[PDB]
Amino acid sequence: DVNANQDPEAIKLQKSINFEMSKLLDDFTFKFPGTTFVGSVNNIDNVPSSFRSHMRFEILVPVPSEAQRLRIFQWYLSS
Amino acid sequence: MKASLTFSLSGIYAPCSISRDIYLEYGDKKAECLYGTIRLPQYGPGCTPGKIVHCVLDDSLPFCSIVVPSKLFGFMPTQPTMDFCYFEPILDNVVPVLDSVTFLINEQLYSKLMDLPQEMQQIQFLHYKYNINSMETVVHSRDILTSGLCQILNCSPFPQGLVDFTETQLILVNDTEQKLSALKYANEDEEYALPKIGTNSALSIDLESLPCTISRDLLRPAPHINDDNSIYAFTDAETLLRLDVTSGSFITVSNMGCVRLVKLFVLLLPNGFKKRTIYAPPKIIASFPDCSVVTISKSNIGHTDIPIANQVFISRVGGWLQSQKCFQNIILTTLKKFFSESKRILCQNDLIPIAFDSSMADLNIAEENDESDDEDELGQYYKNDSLVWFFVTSAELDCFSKDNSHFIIDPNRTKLITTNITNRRPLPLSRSNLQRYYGFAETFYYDLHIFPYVRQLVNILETSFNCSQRGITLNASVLLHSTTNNVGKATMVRFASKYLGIHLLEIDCLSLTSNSRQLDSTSKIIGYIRAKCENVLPYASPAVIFLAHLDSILLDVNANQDPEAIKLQKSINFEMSKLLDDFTFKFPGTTFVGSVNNIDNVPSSFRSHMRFEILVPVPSEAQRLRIFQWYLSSHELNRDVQQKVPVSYMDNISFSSLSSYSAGLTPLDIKSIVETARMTATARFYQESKKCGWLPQSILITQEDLSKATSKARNEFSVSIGAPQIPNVTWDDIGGIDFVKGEILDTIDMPLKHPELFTSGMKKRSGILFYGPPGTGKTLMAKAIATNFSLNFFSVKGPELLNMYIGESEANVRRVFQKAREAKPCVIFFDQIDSVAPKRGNQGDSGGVMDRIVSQLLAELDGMSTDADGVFVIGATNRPDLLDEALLRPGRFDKLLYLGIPDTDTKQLNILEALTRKFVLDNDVKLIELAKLCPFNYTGADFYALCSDAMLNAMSRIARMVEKKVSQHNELTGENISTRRWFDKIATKEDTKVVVKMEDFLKAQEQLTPSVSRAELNHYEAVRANFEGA
Amino acid sequence: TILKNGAIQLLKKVILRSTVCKMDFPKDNLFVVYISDGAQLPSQKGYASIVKCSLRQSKKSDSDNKSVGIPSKKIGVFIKCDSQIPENHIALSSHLWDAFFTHPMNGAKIKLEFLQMNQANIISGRNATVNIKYFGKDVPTKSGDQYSKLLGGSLLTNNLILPTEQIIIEIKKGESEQQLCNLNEISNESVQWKVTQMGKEEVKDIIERHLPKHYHVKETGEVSRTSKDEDDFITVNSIKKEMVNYLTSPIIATPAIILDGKQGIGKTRLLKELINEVEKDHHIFVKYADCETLHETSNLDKTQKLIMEWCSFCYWYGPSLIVLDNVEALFGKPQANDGDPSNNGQWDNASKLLNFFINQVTKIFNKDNKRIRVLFSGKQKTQINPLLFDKHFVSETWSLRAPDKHARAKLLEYFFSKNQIMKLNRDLQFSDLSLETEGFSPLDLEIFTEKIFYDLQLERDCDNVVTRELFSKSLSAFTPSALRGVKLTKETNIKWGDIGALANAKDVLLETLEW
Ligand SMILES: Nc1ncnc2c1ncn2[C@@H]1O[C@H](COP(=O)(O)OP(=O)(O)OP(=O)(O)O)[C@@H](O)[C@H]1O
Ligand SMILES: Nc1ncnc2c1ncn2[C@@H]1O[C@H](COP(=O)(O)OP(=O)(O)OP(=O)(O)O)[C@@H](O)[C@H]1O
Ligand SMILES: Nc1ncnc2c1ncn2[C@@H]1O[C@H](COP(=O)(O)OP(=O)(O)OP(=O)(O)O)[C@@H](O)[C@H]1O
Ligand SMILES: [Mg+2]
Ligand SMILES: [Mg+2]
Ligand SMILES: [Mg+2]
Repeated sequence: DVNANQDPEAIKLQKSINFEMSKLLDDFTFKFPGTTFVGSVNNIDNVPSSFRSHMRFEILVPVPSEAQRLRIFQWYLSS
Repeated sequence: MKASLTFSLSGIYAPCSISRDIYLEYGDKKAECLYGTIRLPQYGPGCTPGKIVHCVLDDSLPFCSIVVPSKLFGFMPTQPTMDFCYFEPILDNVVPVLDSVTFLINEQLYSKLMDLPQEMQQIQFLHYKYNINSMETVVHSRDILTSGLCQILNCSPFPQGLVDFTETQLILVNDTEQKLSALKYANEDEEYALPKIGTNSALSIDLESLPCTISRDLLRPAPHINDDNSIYAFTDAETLLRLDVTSGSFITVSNMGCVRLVKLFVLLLPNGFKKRTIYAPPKIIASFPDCSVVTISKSNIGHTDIPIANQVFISRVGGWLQSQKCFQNIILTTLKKFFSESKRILCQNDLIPIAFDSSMADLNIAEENDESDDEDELGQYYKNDSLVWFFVTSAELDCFSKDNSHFIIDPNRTKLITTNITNRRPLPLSRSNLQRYYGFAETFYYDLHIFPYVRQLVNILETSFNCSQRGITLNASVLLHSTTNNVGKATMVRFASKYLGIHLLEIDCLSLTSNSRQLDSTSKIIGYIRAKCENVLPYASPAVIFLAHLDSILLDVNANQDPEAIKLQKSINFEMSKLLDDFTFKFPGTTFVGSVNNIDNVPSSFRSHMRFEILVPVPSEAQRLRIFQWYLSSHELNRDVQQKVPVSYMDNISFSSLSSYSAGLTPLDIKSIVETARMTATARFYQESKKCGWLPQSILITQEDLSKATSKARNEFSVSIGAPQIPNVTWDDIGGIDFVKGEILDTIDMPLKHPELFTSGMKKRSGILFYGPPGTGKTLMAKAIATNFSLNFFSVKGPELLNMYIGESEANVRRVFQKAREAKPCVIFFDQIDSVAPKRGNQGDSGGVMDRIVSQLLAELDGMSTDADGVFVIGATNRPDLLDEALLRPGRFDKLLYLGIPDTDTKQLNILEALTRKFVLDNDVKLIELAKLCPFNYTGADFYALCSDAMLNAMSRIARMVEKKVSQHNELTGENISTRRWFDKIATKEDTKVVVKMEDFLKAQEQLTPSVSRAELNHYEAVRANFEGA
Repeated sequence: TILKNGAIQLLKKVILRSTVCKMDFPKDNLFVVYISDGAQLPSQKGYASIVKCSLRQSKKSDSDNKSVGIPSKKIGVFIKCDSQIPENHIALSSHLWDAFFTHPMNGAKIKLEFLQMNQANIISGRNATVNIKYFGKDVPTKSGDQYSKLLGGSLLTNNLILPTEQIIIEIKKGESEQQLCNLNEISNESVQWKVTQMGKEEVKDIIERHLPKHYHVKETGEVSRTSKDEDDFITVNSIKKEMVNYLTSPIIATPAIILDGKQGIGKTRLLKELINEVEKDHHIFVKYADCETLHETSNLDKTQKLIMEWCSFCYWYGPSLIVLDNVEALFGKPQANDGDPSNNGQWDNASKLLNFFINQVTKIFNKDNKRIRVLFSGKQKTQINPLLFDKHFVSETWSLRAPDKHARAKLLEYFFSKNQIMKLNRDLQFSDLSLETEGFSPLDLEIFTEKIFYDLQLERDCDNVVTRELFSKSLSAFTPSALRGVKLTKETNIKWGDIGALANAKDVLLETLEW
């Protein structure tokens, strides 16, 4: 994300990649059919707006519930 | 269309004979009286605005020729007249009729007019006197009906048009001051066949620069294909007669051992140049340190000039441009182009001027071609922006060595050969305006009699110029500094340079490296400076090195810095200091003319050497007048646009009021205003042309437009300082606050309107604060002042100032006051002063910063050395007792205005009406009982809540009604739409217009509480008693 | 002057400027050029060429020797009169551009020459012959008669390349003037054609000429390129009208215009359509920058060369325009401060470029008003460097406010159409469909439409585009760009109802929150 307490040169060179990543996503999406960009993050709030908005689908992956951890157990104890 | 021209001594309104061909093929056959328009082409930067005329058929005129009265332009056809004009017969014969025309008349004719008995009889007398007819005769402006008798003072609707002599008002003005005696129809100042008898040898006469370029089409004679415009000279006809030859072949000009060959043509009649003087272009004038008077002689042998053009020697004159790497190529190409002409003549010691385009330095248009490669028409797109000279020394003599005075250069025999760089002085501005001649971006022509500061600079530079023959190293550095940007420092420097004729070096902040200067930036800077200078100084005498924006390069030591970073700063400082003095004694006459936008930050090690520091104030009232007079001038607006219709201002403008109304604006702002005015005028012109109405032949700036363009410029400035967009409250909403209203008027506006009685340094009591119970107008009054008074309005958002750290609050306060002080007519609105200025030194408080900040307030707000008191301060609080006394004093806050509850039915009705003003009230019932039924404990804000509640109820009624209507419609149909869809499919505007009936008021008034209890109100009453009761 | 052929004569040279106003005519002609109405045409036919643009050639022409110097090529042209095109401009139809191997840019100098001649007008004066030889990778052999029908049916001159189909026109009949020859005035019985393939050695020799391959970027053809992801624009707002009316005015106040906006609210597409419009009916040359793509901005000396090059080109061409998307990257004040000398805060590394650009532009604007103008755009007006407002560069301003109710209908209609498969049922309508979409903008709308397409395609178990009662559900899952970045909450699930005696308050709430 944009840094409010950092030297201007660092901020500018970071903005450079921030923009170019959007441009790269655009050009790859254009170039071939089927190309599916599936990124992952560990805290949505940190992603810049220039990328937070342009992205289509956001999926919240929760800590597994009761119904699920049972299956996970049944898996990891399988022969 | 181009028509042959000749003149006659007929009357001003006499019909203008036109040839049969034009009258038939273009003249309208249905018109009873045909009207056309004529343009006179004259020696200037543009064609004259068209003048309209009435024309009639005449078979005696040859092909495409016209005849007009010379008295229409204030002269007689005694001298050679012009031979053609541009003409167009008006399509549909459209002409406008002026409602009023203002005439100036002599005393005798005015006495005759009173003596004439009756109005209609006087009208007929004027009809006979000056051939003025109703709906038939067309009038113009700035014209003279007869020499020294009457003149057209003004014409309001249009510069020219028909007169409804039956009804058009004629504003006759007696010439009480005898100004009409100054009128003069190009008459001779007497004439003698032989003022001196047998003076064939020579004649002595003045030389002055030809004010503008010359176009071949305007020339009476028919010179050959080439080698004409370089040696032209123009004069009056009689001067030719004194030389015994009319437009003779060649003339010679000789003084101080310098003899040159020149060609003399006749100056064409309509131009208004001076008398008995030589007018020549810069090419010839540059050769001389010319005396105001100069002698000329016949030279018949010039017709027998000799082409000895072999191995000519050329030299680049010293100059700023000549030493630039990139320009050199285009300079070479344009010089070769100039010498490509077949028959140019030349003689030793001649300066040959060479113009070229500054921005084409990189546009190599094409390589040389075997055939069909030429520049003539290709160049028309671009016009030159820079000028240099070339100094010529010697040439071959060959078998024709018997004479070498004047010779031709032939491309078939001449080759390009050059020597090293020579040197020579420029041309002082006082003698020849080169920019004017070549249409360059003219440097502003200061007038030393008016502008103080420029005189100091020019005097210093001219002193250093004159000390050349004294021969001592007295040259001194000069530093310009200003309180604000865009005050024309570089312009005034260029003015001085051109005036004294001093070559100017313009180094600037287009440097190479300024960030991370550790990367050998010191070298990249100083080596660049030394290289740039060393290629010019040895060839300029005197010389000027001008360093624009020197402030941003010679930065001073920072309070907080890296211990080693500052070392580079020190190094650059010192080396700059060294190179400062090095040029002083390495060359004679060198002057260091630096510029800075704030002298406080210049390094003392560098500044201490400085011995002259001129502050350049923002132009006061007197100067702005001149600045306007300049930028509005013909030679400024008409330039650089190339619009097919010339431009000008309407004479009804007024410098004196305009200047006073544009206070505080810098020159750049002025030019912005002028440009915007030009835009709006052009838009008006093309809008009218789009319309079916009469089309003026010129576009006229109008003061009625400047009056609002200046306002827009001021709003732009107000946005610059970042002021908020306060809502558009009006001075009329304030209601029952008449006392406070007048109190405010007596201070905010009274010393601002008719600014003469208060025009003094007095303590004009710029302090005022409102105090009292909540919700009685304190913020609204401020909001009104913010836009109804045109004073810049600064908002102090409560405890905005307070800040994280120890000292940044003390920086914020000072920054606020500094920025406000930048724009003198400004206001400071301390909203809820409580949060910022609590009572100093109370026991029930901690941290102490609230004491420091209030102390700083007490300091900066009043302090000492205060001046330009226009900075008002308006404060507000719910309760003042928490303020410190030291604020409750004159000079800071003199009168505390208690905007109390109105307690008065007059005031109550006033506020109720002011609140209800702008929305419709049904008049079937009278509102006064609303005042009578409320107890006086109700408050200005709660009457607002009363009104809004009543409105909301009455409009909820309309909401229910429309709900019923939409439900009914849904029942009628298949219930296929909601209310939202109903509002886009269907509309019942008149039904939605809610009108409140006072029954709603009588409902609402039962439900709303007072905004304060008796407990609080008694408190504020006691507060007032303490502060006001005394 | 009489041409090398004694039956042909030269009249006069003239220079004009190109335009792309799309003057059209049937296939019979390839070299028609449209002069403007005015001074009568001294001749019906003529010759033409273009004065090639070039750099200063500094550093030995940028380390490229350019040893193969060529004086371009001379062409012959029909000339016809038109009333629409302005006086000083020349219209150059679609053909004869590829001959010059230059893209049909708006503005470029044409050398035009009027030709006179007596004898060769006579029909079937002599037999004509020419070879249409394949130059590069070529279509298989085809009859010469249909080539003549397609190529130079009325007029032509030898040495003409054509990259449109990789061919060369040649003839060496002998004792021939190697100059202009008319074809449509000659009967078919007095003309001959033939076709062959050009030798590889000669092909590579000719390739040494200045022949910039226009389709080096892959394309399906001269009429179709995949880049056109979006090929329409919707007149949602007046601003496009405003700028067209003001920018093209005969006289302007200040060189610059500033176009502010909001995240994805329209700027780039609006400017791209303003280009696509202004380039056509007003004969304005445009240079597009997109400063983001520009590298090494802070290298002041290097960037300054591009800064100069921009304005140099723009001045050499006719009335032009400069447009920068996302300016603040190239001329933006950092605005972040903790401690700094006031002068360096005024003048940091970035602003130097701004001052240079301003000075350089004003140098022209002050001596040719209509020549060069600039049009910035950036996230926010005030955010931009204060020099612009101080030096009085920008005079008038505009803001793309979020589109109003009445406007959104068109946008949604167009985006729905764009996918060409989504459509509403008879029972559903656009104008109501939009009203729920408050606070949106075109980015929001386009991603929302894609979201609807996905949710209808799989998640409804239907093939056809069922398109009601899922709209609200999908919207519920959506977050507009603006909201997307800040701390809003919708966590509370408690329904609109569940009221108690709180009616006496719920009324008020309705009367102050919803009404
Ligand atoms: N007093 C003035 N009279 C006329 N024109 C002026 C004046 N001051 C500035 N100008 C105009 O400003 C331009 C050159 O002066 P300019 O404002 O750049 O001065 P400067 O001293 O270099 O300013 P700064 O250092 O504040 O940028 C020209 O367009 C000139 O017409
Ligand atoms: N006498 C009045 N004339 C005009 N408007 C009034 C008057 N009294 C109240 N109002 C209206 O009611 C509100 C009162 O504004 P006011 O200027 O008193 O606010 P304030 O200074 O923030 O008040 P407070 O004393 O609560 O801090 C405004 O919306 C104003 O329009
Ligand atoms: N009025 C419109 N008509 C047609 N399509 C539009 C319109 N507005 C937006 N679009 C489409 O939606 C897209 C939204 O991106 P847009 O061009 O508005 O953003 P941008 O200016 O590039 O953004 P940023 O401000 O982040 O640099 C456009 O590229 C275009 O495809
Ligand atoms: Mg300056
Ligand atoms: Mg208040
Ligand atoms: Mg964009």
